[PDB]
Amino acid sequence: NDFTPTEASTQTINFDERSRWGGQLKTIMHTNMPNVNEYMFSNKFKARV
Amino acid sequence: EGRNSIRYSELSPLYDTTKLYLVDNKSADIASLNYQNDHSNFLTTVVQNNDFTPTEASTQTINFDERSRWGGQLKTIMHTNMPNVNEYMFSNKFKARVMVSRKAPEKEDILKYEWFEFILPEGNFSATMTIDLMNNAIIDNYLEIGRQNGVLESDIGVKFDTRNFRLGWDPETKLIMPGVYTYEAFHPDIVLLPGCGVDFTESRLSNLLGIRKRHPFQEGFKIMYEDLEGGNIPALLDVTAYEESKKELKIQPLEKDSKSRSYNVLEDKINTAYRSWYLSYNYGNPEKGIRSWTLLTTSDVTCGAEQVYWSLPDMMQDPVTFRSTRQVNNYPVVGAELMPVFSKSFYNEQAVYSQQLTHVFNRFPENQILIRPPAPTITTVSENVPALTDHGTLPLRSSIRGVQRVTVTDARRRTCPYVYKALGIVAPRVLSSRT
Amino acid sequence: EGRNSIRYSELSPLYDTTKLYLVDNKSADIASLNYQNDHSNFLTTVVQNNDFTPTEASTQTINFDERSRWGGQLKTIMHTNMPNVNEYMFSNKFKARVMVSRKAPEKEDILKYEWFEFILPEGNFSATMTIDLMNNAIIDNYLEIGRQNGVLESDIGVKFDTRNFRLGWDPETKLIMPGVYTYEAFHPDIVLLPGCGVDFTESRLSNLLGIRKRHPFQEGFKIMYEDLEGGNIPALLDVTAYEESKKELKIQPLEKDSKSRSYNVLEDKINTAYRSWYLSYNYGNPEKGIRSWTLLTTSDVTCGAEQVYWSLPDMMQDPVTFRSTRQVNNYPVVGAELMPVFSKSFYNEQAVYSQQLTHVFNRFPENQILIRPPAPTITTVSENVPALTDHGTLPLRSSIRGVQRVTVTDARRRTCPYVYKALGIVAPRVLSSRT
Repeated sequence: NDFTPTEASTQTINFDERSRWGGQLKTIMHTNMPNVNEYMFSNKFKARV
Repeated sequence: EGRNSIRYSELSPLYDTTKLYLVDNKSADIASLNYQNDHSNFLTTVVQNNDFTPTEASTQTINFDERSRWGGQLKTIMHTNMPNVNEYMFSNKFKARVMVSRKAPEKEDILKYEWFEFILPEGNFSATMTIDLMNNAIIDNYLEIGRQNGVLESDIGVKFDTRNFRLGWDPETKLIMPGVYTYEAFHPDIVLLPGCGVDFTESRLSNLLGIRKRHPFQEGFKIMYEDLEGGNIPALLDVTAYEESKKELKIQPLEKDSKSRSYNVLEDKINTAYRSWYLSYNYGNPEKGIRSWTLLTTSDVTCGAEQVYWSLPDMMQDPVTFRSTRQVNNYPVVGAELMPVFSKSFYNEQAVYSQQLTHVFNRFPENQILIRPPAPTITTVSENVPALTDHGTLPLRSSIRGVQRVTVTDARRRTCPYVYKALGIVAPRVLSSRT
Repeated sequence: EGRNSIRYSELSPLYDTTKLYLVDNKSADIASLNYQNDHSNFLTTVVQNNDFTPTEASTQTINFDERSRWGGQLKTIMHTNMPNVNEYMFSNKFKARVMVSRKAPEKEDILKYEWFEFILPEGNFSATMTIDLMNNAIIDNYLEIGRQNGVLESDIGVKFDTRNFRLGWDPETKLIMPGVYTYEAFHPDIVLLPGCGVDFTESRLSNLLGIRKRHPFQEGFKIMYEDLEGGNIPALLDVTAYEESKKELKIQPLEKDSKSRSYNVLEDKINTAYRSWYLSYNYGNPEKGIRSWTLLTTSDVTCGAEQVYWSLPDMMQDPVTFRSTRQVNNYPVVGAELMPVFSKSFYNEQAVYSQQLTHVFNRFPENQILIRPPAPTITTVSENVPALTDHGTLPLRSSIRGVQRVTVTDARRRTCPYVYKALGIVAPRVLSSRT
């Protein structure tokens, strides 16, 4: 918060060459989707009558 | 040798020293880069080529040879135009408590009082004209409010003067024997009536008046009538009814000035109700008196010396303890200087006193307390002088972009609008190795 | 290389030179650190961060790399406001022995004498106004005591003048032929009567008067009537009763000034009892006379040049022979300078002499000895000029705390209350190795 995000976009973090680096990744995620919806194709079917 | 090259991107390399120029009035930069800024926060090109527009120059670089540590000697030219009195420096305002609404009961002449916070014009003035404007600022509010209510001309509340009201004070008569006060200027002074006062907090004109505090770092500055113990102005002698016994002694004071204007004489016939700062400072009790917490000094028409800070945050490395940022509020500092402001003095013969027309700065010519103050024989005025300054050598950045930001700030970290010239010259040299 | 790093406690290290600033008007320091001190003994932060309060900064450190010896070039800015006449510098007092109680016997008019130690007001004045105030200081005590007893106006005892009382002195008449003394100023002068004297010990106004000692380092300075052998002022000619024989010679002196005031003429008719310093210095016996132990010099309106001492006892190492201490009485000295005080001169045409009203500085206008002195054609006045000073390079301490003490002192090791600006800049560089 001395820098705006635009200004931050030009900045860099530099991991020392002469070494190969790796990163362990952890994630948190939380959803809200309903059972029946159009996105997942779960509100339609066909029938001959 | 070897670790001393200076390389532009397509031209012959130089070696071991050059110059860099930071001028502010190149046409191409006037047109494109600088449209919404001023001479104190500007943006210039370090490339002098005119094969390239400044936009194109912004992508170019000057490269000082790694394997060496470089430093730059900095010289500056600066010229200003600021007036003595202005709003930017808080030098055109002050506060005062005065009287309003002198009406009779329904004991004797109940009175109301309040503060008003006056303002005066803007310009570059001597230290005599300033006093006159400060008096007119009060007379105008008098004509605005107190004239239409029941306040009189003999009871105003505040005046600024230059006289010593104790010369000619035989200590058997206990009065002013010539029947008139001395028309000579010694040092400026405040005079007050009961229930009134002055406040120079968030102001600067106290330095012009030569009044200062013994502990400047506390809160602020306020003088009231109840702090001037010992500064009562003595009354005059009644010379008009004096020769009638001298042609067996008639020693009474005066009361009026031939215009039905009271002198605020007290129940006794030795002194008046007007108090004064100079008298209480010189003649009153030094322990239990205002001398214990105030101080007499010379008048400074410049209204205080103040410093400036230079910043070049794309060429120089940040000095110790400074953070890197991109806010104009706090860039890093590469040099400090004083405002190029100086007092100059002049002799004022005048050979003529008490000229009297109805001049606006002498509205009350008959009264010896409300008369226009006398002028000093030494006049003082502020002037701007161009400043040539060497700031020493600072470390440089290894790579230098073609477009640079130049900034000048005041103590409170605000850009000064009264800079209209700012030139910069930088001379790089090797300082050490990194091998 | 390697032994050239500059490390703050959490930020990128610099190398081989930086700057440090020592300003006195940062808001956070005004509020907290500096509440009971002034601009000459103040306390400031060397950290410019505003993530930290100054209290928090006091625990932080700047660390200059051990394995090297560092030194700092010091530059200073300073601006003052002190008046010419003041109590701080012992420039508003002097002593004089005068006469009181002229009563007849019960042989001729027994007389008493004593010392009084006068005082005069405070302000910044020219060298003419100062003389007038010094005269009024004596006239006031006259009106206080001697007027009510039997002392007359023709026998005061002391006066300060500027005239040469020997022009127009035909050595056949042995008197002043024009019947009047020359109204031109040459150099200031003391005039005395018997039994009276002046003492400028523990005072400074002797330098304003241009009178000095040939051996200044002894005890003090005292002039008495019995040391002015040869300075008797000649009497005037009686022109009033001169044309009665010239229309056979009438050459008598005058006795009165048309106001029943004796000239203190002696038994002979060639000279008076008033003595004078200038006459005894120029016309008397140079061996057995006051010229043997006094000296004539120019007037110095500044009342003497005096030096100041800077101290920074948390940044610099102590120079040789100085002890380490924490008393404001004697800190170590890092720089010496002169008070920024300068005389300025002006021309005074005036084209008008002997104006005569009953002006307070001319109470005795008819008498040619007690008349107001004439003014020089060259006026002189004191002024304050800001001082820019380089003090050289001094050794630094390896570790520097974030809060620093800044002190200015006079010769007698007292803080000057007439400093209202003090800026400091320090530029560290490597001087040697310790490896």
